[PDB]
Amino acid sequence: GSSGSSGEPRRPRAGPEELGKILQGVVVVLSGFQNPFRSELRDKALELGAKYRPDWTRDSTHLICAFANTPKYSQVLGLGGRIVRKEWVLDCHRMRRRLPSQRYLMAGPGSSSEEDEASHSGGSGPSSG
Repeated sequence: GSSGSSGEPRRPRAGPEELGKILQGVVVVLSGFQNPFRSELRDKALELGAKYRPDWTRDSTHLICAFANTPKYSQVLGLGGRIVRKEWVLDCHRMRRRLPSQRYLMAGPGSSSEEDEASHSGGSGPSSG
C-alpha cells in the first residue's frame, strides 16, 4: 500500500499535469530497453500519465517494443494487446499531445473498433520517490 501526501508550489510552466491528461487511463510496458534510454523512455511515459509495468499485465493496454522479432512481441500478439512502437511515446512527449497509435501499429490487422466508455485512474503522485 501507499499513502497519498504531497504539497508544494510548482513552476507556472506546463508541468506533468498537462501531459498526464494525454495518456490518462493508459498502461505502457517497456520491452527491450536499456538505460539510460530505458530510464528516459520510462519517465516520458509517466509524464503522459501512463502506467509503467515491469511486465505484461492484465491491465496493459499498449506495449512499447524497441524492435520486432522479440519474445515479448509474439506473446502480447497472440493475447490481443495493442503492440506499438516507441515512436508513439517519444512523439507524444516531444509534442506533449495525444497521437493516434493506429499509425504506429506494429501488429494486428487494425483497430477493431475497440473504444472505451469509462475507465479508472489513480496515482496522484508522478514523483516516483
